Amino acid sequence: TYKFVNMREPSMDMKSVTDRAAQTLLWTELVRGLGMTLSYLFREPATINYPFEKGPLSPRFRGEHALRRYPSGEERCIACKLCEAVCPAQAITIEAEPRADGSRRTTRYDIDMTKCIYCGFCQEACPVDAIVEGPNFEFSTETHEELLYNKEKLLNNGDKWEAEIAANIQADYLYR
Amino acid sequence: YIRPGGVHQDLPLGLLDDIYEFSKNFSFRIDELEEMLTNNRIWRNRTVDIGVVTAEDALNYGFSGVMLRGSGIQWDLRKTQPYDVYDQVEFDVPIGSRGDCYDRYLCRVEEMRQSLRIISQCLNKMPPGEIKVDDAKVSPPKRAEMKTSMESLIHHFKLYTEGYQVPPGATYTAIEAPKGEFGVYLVSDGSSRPYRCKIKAPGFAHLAGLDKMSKGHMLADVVAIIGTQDIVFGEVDR
Amino acid sequence: DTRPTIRPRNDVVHKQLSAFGQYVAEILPKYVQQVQVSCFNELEIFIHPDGVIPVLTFLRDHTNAQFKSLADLTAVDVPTRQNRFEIVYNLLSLRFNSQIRVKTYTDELTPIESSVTVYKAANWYEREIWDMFGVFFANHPDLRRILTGYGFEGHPFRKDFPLSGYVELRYDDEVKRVVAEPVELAQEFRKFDLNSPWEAFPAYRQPPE
Amino acid sequence: ASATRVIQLLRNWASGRDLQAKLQLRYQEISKRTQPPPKLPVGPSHKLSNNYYCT
Amino acid sequence: SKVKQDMPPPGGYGPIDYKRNLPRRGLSGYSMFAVGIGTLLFGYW
Amino acid sequence: PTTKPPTARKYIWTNHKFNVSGTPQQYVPYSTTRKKIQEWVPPSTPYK
Amino acid sequence: LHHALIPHGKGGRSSVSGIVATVFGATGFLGRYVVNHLGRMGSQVIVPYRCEPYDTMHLRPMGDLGQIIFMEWNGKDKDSIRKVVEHSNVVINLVGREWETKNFDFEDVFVKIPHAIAQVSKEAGVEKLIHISHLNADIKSPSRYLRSKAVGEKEVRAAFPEATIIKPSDIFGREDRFLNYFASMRWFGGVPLISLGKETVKQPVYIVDVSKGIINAIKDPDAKGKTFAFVGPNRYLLFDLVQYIFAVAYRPFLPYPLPHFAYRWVGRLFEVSPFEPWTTRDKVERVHMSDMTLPHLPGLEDLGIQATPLELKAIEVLRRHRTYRWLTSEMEDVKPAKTVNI
Amino acid sequence: RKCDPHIGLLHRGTEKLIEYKTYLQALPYFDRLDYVSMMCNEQAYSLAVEKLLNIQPPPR
Amino acid sequence: GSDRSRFLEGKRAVEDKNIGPLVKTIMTRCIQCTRCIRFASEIAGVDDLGTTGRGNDMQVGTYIEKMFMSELSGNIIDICPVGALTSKPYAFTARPWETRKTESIDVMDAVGSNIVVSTRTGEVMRILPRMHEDINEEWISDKTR
Amino acid sequence: GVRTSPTGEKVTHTGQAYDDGDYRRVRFSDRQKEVNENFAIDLIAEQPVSEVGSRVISCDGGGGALGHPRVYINLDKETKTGTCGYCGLQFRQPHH
Amino acid sequence: RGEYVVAKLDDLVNWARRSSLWPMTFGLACCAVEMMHMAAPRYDMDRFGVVFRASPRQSDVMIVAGTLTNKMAPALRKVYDQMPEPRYVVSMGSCANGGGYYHYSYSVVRGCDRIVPVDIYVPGCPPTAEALLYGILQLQRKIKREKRLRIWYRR
Amino acid sequence: TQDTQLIAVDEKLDITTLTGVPEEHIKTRKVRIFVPARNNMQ
Amino acid sequence: GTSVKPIFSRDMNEAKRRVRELYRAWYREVPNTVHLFQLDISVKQGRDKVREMFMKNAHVTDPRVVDLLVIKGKMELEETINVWKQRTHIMRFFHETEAPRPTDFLSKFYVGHDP
Ligand SMILES: NC(=O)C1=CN([C@@H]2O[C@H](COP(=O)(O)OP(=O)(O)OC[C@H]3O[C@@H](n4cnc5c(N)ncnc54)[C@H](OP(=O)(O)O)[C@@H]3O)[C@@H](O)[C@H]2O)C=CC1
Ligand code: SF4
Ligand code: SF4
Ligand code: SF4
Ligand code: SF4
Ligand code: SF4
Ligand SMILES: [K+]
Ligand SMILES: [Zn+2]
Repeated sequence: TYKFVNMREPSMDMKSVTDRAAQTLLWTELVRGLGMTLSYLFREPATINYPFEKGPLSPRFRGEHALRRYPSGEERCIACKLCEAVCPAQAITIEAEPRADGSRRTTRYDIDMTKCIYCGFCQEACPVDAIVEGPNFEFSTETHEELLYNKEKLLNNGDKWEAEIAANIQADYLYR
Repeated sequence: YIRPGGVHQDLPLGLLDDIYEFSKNFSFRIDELEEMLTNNRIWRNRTVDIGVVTAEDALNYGFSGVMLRGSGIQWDLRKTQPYDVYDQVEFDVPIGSRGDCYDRYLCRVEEMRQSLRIISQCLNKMPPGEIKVDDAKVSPPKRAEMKTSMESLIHHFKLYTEGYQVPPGATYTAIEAPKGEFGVYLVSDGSSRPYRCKIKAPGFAHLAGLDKMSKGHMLADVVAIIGTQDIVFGEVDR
Repeated sequence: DTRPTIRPRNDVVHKQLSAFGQYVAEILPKYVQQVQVSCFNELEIFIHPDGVIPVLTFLRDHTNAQFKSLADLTAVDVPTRQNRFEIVYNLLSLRFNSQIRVKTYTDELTPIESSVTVYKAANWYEREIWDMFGVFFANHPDLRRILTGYGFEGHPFRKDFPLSGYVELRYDDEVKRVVAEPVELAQEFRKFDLNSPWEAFPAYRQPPE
Repeated sequence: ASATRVIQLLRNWASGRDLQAKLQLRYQEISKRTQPPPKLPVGPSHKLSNNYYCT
Repeated sequence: SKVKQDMPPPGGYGPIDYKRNLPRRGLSGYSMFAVGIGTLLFGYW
Repeated sequence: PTTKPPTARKYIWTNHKFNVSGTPQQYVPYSTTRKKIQEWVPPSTPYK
Repeated sequence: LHHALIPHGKGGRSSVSGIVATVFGATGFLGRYVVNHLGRMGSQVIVPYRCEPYDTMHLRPMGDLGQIIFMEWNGKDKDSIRKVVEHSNVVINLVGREWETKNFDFEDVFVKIPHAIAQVSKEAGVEKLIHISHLNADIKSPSRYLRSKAVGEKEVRAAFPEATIIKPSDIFGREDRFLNYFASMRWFGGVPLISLGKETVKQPVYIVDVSKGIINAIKDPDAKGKTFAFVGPNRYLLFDLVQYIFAVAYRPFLPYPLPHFAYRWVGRLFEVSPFEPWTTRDKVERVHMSDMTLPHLPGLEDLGIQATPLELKAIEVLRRHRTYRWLTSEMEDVKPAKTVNI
Repeated sequence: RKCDPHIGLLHRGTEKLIEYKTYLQALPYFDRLDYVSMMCNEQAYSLAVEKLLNIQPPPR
Repeated sequence: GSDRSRFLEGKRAVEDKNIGPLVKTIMTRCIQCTRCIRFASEIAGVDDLGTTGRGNDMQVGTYIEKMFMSELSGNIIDICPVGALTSKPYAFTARPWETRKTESIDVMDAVGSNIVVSTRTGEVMRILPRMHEDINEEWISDKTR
Repeated sequence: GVRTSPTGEKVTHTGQAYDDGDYRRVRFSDRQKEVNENFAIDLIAEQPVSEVGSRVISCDGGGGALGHPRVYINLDKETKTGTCGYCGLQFRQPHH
Repeated sequence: RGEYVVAKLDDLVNWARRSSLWPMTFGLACCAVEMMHMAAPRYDMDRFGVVFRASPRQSDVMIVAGTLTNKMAPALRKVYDQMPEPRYVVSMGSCANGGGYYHYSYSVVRGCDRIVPVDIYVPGCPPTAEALLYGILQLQRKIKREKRLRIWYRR
Repeated sequence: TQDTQLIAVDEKLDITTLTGVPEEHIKTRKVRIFVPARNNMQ
Repeated sequence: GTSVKPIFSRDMNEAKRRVRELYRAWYREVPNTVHLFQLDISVKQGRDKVREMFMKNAHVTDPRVVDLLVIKGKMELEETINVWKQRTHIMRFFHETEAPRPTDFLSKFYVGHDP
């Protein structure tokens, strides 16, 4: 099924030629273009008053990363290195070691936020929902080094955006 | 989102309603765009009879997508070689006549309108079921099962660390991309990584022909004959 | 259906492709060495390098082939072979609604007759093949680098060319000009050997030597 | 921030169509952002018997 | 309970138009010229 | 949050901090792991 | 060496050089180059600054991430100097000013500030302090710049014994205020050479040569306590040197002879400007004064470096000053001027 | 007279970088080839990988 | 193997055993392949690893608490197909897909056993035995490992 | 809690703290050394040891799908307690 | 007081600077598409005084949006050196920041920093058009805290 | 069996000058040809 | 096995012939190239750098190979003639910014484990 987009032949009767001539001299399609720009002038602009009116997002939004912890308080990451193994840009570096108490966690968990592609593959691979991408997207910085997060900064994010990340996965865990 | 074996996760509840709401008024917005340019004397003079290519010239130069459609060649992978469920949706391909910039721009606008019918059919015929192939060795298991059963955990572990080994072979698939015939010549070797992923660029052959279409036209028309080219510069350069 | 996950297989297309494969093989036995139809109904024609031009011309012009569109022209670098490069042609026939694959072989120092005469689309594809891999093509109009930066050394897509390259770039203030230096990665690319030591597909079990 | 009828008549006439029917701004017809939890289905192979992977 | 996923309404979504809706407005060719000439005649007088 | 406040846990901060970039409260990346090679400590005994 | 200071790599940006420099006043002519040379080898340079952070932006893209650290310091504050030099291996002094600011005269910035830097560095426990002073440093020269420099280097020597002292003759480079200063004198009618500049003898030294000289001094183990003197290979008479500048710049030459006392007056007239002064009386004395040869002090060559003649790197500075009529002229069109025996 | 379009000003080594990654890891690359055709690019790659795997996605 | 499980029951758990400061013993993961038992009684010569009890409750270990100590003790880590027996010194410090394996020759003893030194990020985690069929067969000494 | 170093710097839970003679410290001057205070090593200790009258238990960290994968701990050795590897919660048979 | 007079005068200049930033679009990759959405009426970059203007002789800030390929690296430096220089550089996306996805390629420089000095860094892949608006807002704050006149008065 | 202006090219293939490798990485590097041993864990 | 079809040259004699005028085409425009690109370096060090690059590729004793560098040098000449390479690309041949790597064994032993 195809349609011929431009195969219209104008009529040669005395009426049609005059209308085309009237269109030519008395610019009409130009007025129609003008007339519609006036229509948009009186309409309702769609601009949102940033930062007083932030844009609409979804619970699945991928932003700044953070390591969450169990309700008890102990971290969720058990250093399985799934997130590091599946990271498409190799932005994850992990070093683990037996903790003093037994059950062992990472001693180094660095995310290179200038090498990250924010694909979210880390939060899917994680079998304990430890590493997640938080809702924040306003962590722009003045220096390149401030982007290169390590375990401490990421753990701080987990203790800062927990009130929001907990609700997001609460609304989205059933889909996954 | 689109991944081998289906999609990542199902649609959030209430998304189809918003898609219907947006598509309802998009016909008007298309008329808003095309009314100020299609009949506009300035617009046609800036595009009509500019960048005209022939039929056999377009075929030989590797042109695909709109460029064949815009110059009489009735070709569209969505109809000739239907992939996915494109054999069930009905739509009209806007074959062009003159082949210049103006005809192709009209084909683009008509292809915009035709997608709405395809959107309408997809919204009204969306079936129930899963969103990934029910096979853990290719698509990762559900998170509920990964925390419950042995096999799901092992498959999730191996799939996100090593991946799914694919049979050793070479293939060349192509789809009617919104610019052309985007395709990949994927060569495997039986491992969990590709051996060679050549990426067919619809704009590569398109940009290769820019010299042919620019022959004789004034320099100020060079922007017009790359505008109808639709060369996104992450595909040609890859 | 009993195969809700397995991709359905078409035998009619397999028979039509196989019949055409024998047809092309008999037409030009001078270059066609072997021909095969893959499991997912795709035809590959293995020609001798000298037959690059004659075979393509036949597929382009014959009334029963009419393959009149070079989809892409690429090569696969396989160092373990005597002719490491393996030039691959992909053609599409609009009249007959089919695609064909024509593949040759070439070592490092051997020129291939440029297909610019038959398919003018090959012109830019030829430059990429030379730039990425180093395969020179004779009779090419404007054979030169297309993708790599000016004065680039080596051919990147070669398997023996390191991924990070040999040279990085930096703005040096002493000369007030962007300069080139030997590469020094802040973090080395952690290579991952993730090939399971257990056989995957018994169908492709290469017989022992 | 739905405007006065005087503007609506002028805005409609200037464009040549009824714009109040289909508008570019979503007021309330959008789906609520707090939706009830879903119940995803299962794949065809989610069977307790006669579901051997070799087949 | 039963399966619950995003689905179209039971009767399906309403129609979604796609064709061109360019209207025809303004007087015919002769009328535009007549009022243009008539203004000149009054202006001349 | 007035109608539905989020669940409360100990580790959650009690005072939100804005972008601390620029101000002398930034985040300075640093190694979170200890040393690897222990240098041999020479004997302070005057030997002989 | 500390466990974290052992050199590593191949001298590139990511290579660990092993020197923690503290280049003072790096937001300037030599400060730009010395940071760059330290930046290439991968040295954590603690650059203190008192100017606007924007004026230090050009310094940022010269080292790997985390290498170049910017700190705020004030000249008349021991605490600021201590803060910047507390963790350092080498401290480089480059504070200087060709004019006397309202809050800072030649005494303040060439003796007082170097005194505080040297004294605090010894208390901190740094290894090497590289202090820079003019080659023409003298206690009796009327130009307070040379007079202050001579007092400062003696004082720095007292406070820091094993402090290498550099005595460059006159740097020339992209922004040198030496070749640019003479080239900029076209606006003021003709060039008013003092006594036609037939007696002043100068030995300009390339800026890059000085920069690599400082870096070689850092790595050299014998630089402890020495007092180097950096001079160019050739030695030029003032009139012929200005001839080479204007010939390379292809500008008209008007050798105006002007009495010394009158020149001191016009230097006073240009001194009144609150902004960056075009020239001061002390500047007039300096260009009038010659560069005495000091063979006893070790030269530039002793720091494993070869000097670069001005006639080799002349178009670098004066290509900008050329108009469109001479913006594309070659390098060898103008031959070197008269070379008085060195 | 002639139009020589010098390209390569954004020659990111995508085709070489794909080799070193897994099939799932190479998925985001196709979203970053054409900045505007996102699902269309992934659809082509998904079809290619599914065709080699002899596996079809569910109707939904 | 299949791609799912149809086992809607409660799994079993087995108390851990201690056999020395060298061998990680998580006996819940064991599959009772008796590879460790066979190795101890054949290649090591000491008979302290065995199987106690019958049925699904059968557990492989040493009954009375006793360290399995021999110059070839660490080899039971390699033969064990699961993570039931692993190495305490290296325990959960790296992952197999991220280490680079470099062949070398052990120098601790005069046998000159061939080993595969695994290095990641310029560090040494594991010394795995290689195969030579003449010098060290498929084993190394504990002092080597 | 957090222990300060003799040089006057907070020590992270991993035990990281720069030496007095370490040059890589100037970064922290005029900035702050990011360290978390909720030391997970400590906080897990305050969790009471649950007592259940069964030889084995099943721990999933609570929340079902929101917790760690379900594991079964063998609370047979009366000498000590059984702790889940993923989360660290302890369990103990009350005098068996 | 002289310090007070220089204080108000500096604020007047800094207000005139931050209230008129004219980006010189270096649209390179998919990071540029999201930036145009900032120019789209949803966020309306123009409303903040910041409006897109070509001809780097008539622009104040660079917005590096996309990967920086080694072949074009001289072009980035040249168009940076030609700006009348109260000037700042905004890096959009992981690729422009430090290489991002193509950090390990043979022909992508690991960050736009190695060519030009970089002001505020905008992380993302791509950073959403709202995130860039926050970035430009951060530069306005940075311009607000400029003491150019105070430093001159205390030189 | 191919008359294509065939000439005697006895000398060994020396494509090194074309691969673009710098001088350092072409002599001082000692490559190793080996069949990798099985991961003893597996 | 010992015989393979050539690129352009049938033996070393004509291959050497194609090198000579390539060197000719490289000698003539060096002052023109220096003028065109505002080279800081004088003409003289331009000419021998062409000579030195031609000199380092001397051990080649294969007609097919010599053709490959001959055509590759032609593109390099083409890139330089029609201002396709800028100053930075030209200055790339003069390795200026990088420090001289010493060649004596003693210095290498002092700096690192480089063989
Ligand atoms: N021919 C020559 O000029 C020679 C010069 N030298 C010495 O080299 C040094 C640097 O010269 P050059 O780079 O050309 O000089 P510039 O004037 O170009 O730069 C001087 C540097 O010192 C800083 N500075 C100066 N005075 C003060 C002060 N009172 N408080 C804080 N910082 C201050 C400047 O900061 P800011 O930029 O903010 O003003 C800037 O960083 C000087 O000691 C000079 O005497 C040695 C031999 C020859
Ligand atoms: S989202 Fe970022 S950190 Fe996570 S896997 Fe993707 S690239 Fe890696
Ligand atoms: S995937 Fe989760 S549990 Fe595994 S290492 Fe990463 S953060 Fe830790
Ligand atoms: S070798 Fe391992 S799996 Fe086998 S019986 Fe011994 S402990 Fe169990
Ligand atoms: S990796 Fe193997 S041994 Fe370890 S838990 Fe998984 S199945 Fe058990
Ligand atoms: S950071 Fe991401 S979005 Fe931006 S240019 Fe790179 S790949 Fe594209
Ligand atoms: K094991
Ligand atoms: Zn638990």
